[PDB]
Amino acid sequence: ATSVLIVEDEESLADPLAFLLRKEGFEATVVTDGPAALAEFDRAGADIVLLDLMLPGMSGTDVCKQLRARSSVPVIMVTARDSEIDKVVGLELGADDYVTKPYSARELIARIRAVLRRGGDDDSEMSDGVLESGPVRMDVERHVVSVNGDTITLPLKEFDLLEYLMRNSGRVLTRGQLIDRVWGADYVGDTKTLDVHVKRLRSKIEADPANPVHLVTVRGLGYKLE
Amino acid sequence: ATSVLIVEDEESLADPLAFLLRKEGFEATVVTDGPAALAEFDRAGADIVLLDLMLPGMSGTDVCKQLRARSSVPVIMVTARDSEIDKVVGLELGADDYVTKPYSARELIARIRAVLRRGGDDDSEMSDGVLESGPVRMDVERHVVSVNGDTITLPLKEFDLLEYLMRNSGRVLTRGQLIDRVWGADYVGDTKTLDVHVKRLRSKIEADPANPVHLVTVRGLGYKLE
Ligand SMILES: [La+3]
Ligand SMILES: [La+3]
Ligand SMILES: [La+3]
Ligand SMILES: [La+3]
Ligand SMILES: [La+3]
Ligand SMILES: [La+3]
Ligand SMILES: [La+3]
Ligand SMILES: [La+3]
Ligand SMILES: [La+3]
Ligand SMILES: [La+3]
Repeated sequence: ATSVLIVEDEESLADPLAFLLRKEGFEATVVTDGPAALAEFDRAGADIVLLDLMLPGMSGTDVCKQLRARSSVPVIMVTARDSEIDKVVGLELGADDYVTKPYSARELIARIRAVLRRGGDDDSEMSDGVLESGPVRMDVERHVVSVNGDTITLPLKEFDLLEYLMRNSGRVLTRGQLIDRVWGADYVGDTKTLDVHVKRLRSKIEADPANPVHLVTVRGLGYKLE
Repeated sequence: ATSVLIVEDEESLADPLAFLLRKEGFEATVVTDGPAALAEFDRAGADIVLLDLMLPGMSGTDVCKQLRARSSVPVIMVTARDSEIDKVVGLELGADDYVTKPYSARELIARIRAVLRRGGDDDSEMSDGVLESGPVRMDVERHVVSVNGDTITLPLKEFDLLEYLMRNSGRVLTRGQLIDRVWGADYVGDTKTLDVHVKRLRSKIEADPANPVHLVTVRGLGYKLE
C-alpha cells in the first residue's frame, strides 16, 4: 500500500493523521526530526512525505532539499503554522513577517501602525507594567484581561480597542483615532462597527451594560474610559 | 512621514494599498520587480517594505536578502498567494505543495488520493476528453461544467462529487466510496453531508429537483448518474 512519512514535531497533530491514514489503508510512519526523517526514508522509502517546515535542529528546509536530492518520486508537502512560516522567513530571508495574499489593506495598515508604536509591550507609549482602570486590568505583554476574574475571549479588535482606551484612561478618543488604530484606516460603515465593538466591551466590563458608567460615550467627540 | 516601499507585480493589489497609505499620512512608492526595488531603496530608503514573494526575474527571496543586507532598520513583510508559496517551495525546496497548519487530516487524505489518481486531468482514470452525461458536460482540466449553459459555482466538493459520478456514469457508487473520494475519509455525520451535497447538485443539474431522473439514489447502495 501507499506509504506516508509524517515528519512532525507535534505528536498531537501527527498521531491523528497517522491513525486516519492507517484506517484508510495507507502505511504511515511518524518521525519527529530531520535526522530521523532521512534515516527512515533511506531505510524504507516513502511515497508521500508530509514535512513540518519548522523542526528542532536540522531545518525542515534542509530536510526537504535532502529528501528531494535522494529521489524525484515522493510527493513532498511542507506544512507550517502562521507562526512557523513567520519564523522561517526570518531565519532564511531576514523578513519580519509573512502574510498570505489577498489580505486586507486596512488590516495591514493597522499592523504597520502597531509596529511603529512597538505594539504588544507594557513599556510602549511611555507606559510600564499592567494597565488598570476601575475593575479592569490588562497585561499587554501576556495578552490577558481581568475584570476581577479573567475576562473571556476578547476577540482581537475588542482587545485593541480596550487597550487604546485604557492607555488613555480618563481622556476622550475620537471615532477617527479609534478607527485608525483598531481597524487601520477609515472605511464605509466604520462608525457603526466601532459602536458595536464598544457595546460588546460594555457587556464584558460593565455592571449594567444599558446605563454604562465606565466606558462612556462622549457625544460629538467619541468614547472615554473613566 | 513613514515611508512604505511596495514591491508588487499585481498593480491591482498595490495601487489600492498605496492609495490608503497615502490618505493615512504615509509615503508609499510602488515598484514592480527586484531590480527596481533595490534601486529605489538605495535612492530613497524605506521604513517598511511590503514584498511580493514571487516576482518575474529576480526572486522575492533574493530581493529580501539583498534589502536586509543593506540595512537592519526596515520592517520587511513578505506576501504570497497560496499559489505563489506553492511555487516558491517547489523552486526553492523541491516540495510539491505548501500547506498552512492546522489543516484537516481528512482533507489532506483526499488530496493524497487525488495525487495518486493524477487528479484534474482529462486523461486520468483511463479517460480522455470532456466528460458527458445527459445535458451535463465537464471539462476536468479547465474545471468547468455546463448544463447546456455554464453551471454556476460548483463549490469544490460539489465538483468532485459530480466528477466521480460522471466518470462512472450508469454505475452506482456507494456512500463509502463517495465519502473517501470527496471528503477523504469517513467521519461523524458524513452520510448526511453527502446527501446534502447530492441534493445541491440536483438543484443545478435536474429538470425537477424533487423527482430526480439523472442523479438518482439507489436505496441500500448509494447514488448513480444515469
Ligand atoms: La509520545
Ligand atoms: La505516539
Ligand atoms: La514544528
Ligand atoms: La504572519
Ligand atoms: La484616518
Ligand atoms: La498601469
Ligand atoms: La499605477
Ligand atoms: La507576484
Ligand atoms: La498549497
Ligand atoms: La473509508
